[PDB]
Amino acid sequence: GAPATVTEQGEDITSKKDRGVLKIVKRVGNGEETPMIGDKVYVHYKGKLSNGKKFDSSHDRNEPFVFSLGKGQVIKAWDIGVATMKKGEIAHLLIKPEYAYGSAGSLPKIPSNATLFFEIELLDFKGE
Ligand SMILES: COc1cc2cc(OC)c1OC[C@H](O)[C@@H](O)CCOC(=O)[C@@H]1CCCCN1C(=O)[C@H]2C1CCCCC1
Repeated sequence: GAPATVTEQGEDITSKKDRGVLKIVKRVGNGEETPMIGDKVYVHYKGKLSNGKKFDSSHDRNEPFVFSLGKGQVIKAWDIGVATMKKGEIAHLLIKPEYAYGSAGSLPKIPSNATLFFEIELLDFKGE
């Protein structure tokens, strides 16, 4: 499946190279620009727990997920992984707990020490 493909062929995009955030680009975007910290970012996403017990998509809310990059409003792995994307790009991220909800989890939504998977599409980003 998609998460196993990410384990085996995905790029380690963490600074510490501890494989905590792995990425495959699944649809290439356009332009050279990727978002800077502080930029307003609009995405669609699907996500799941590696235990298969919970799934979440922006399309449920019928509308883009909007957030300010690097402003600690999402998990570390998103600040790291969305910053690497181009406008129009679809990527797959597989994320160890240290870059998500940690040992404590976000009980009981996110269990303790959960690995997470997302499919993210970067729709647009604007200057603060
Ligand atoms: C722990 O709580 C949540 C987790 C997620 C979705 C939630 O609501 C839509 C949610 O509760 C509201 C909270 O406001 C979130 O924003 C926290 C930040 O969320 C993120 O940082 C990450 C990345 C941005 C998209 C949402 N995502 C999540 O962790 C989802 C998870 C994904 C795994 C499967 C369960 C939902």
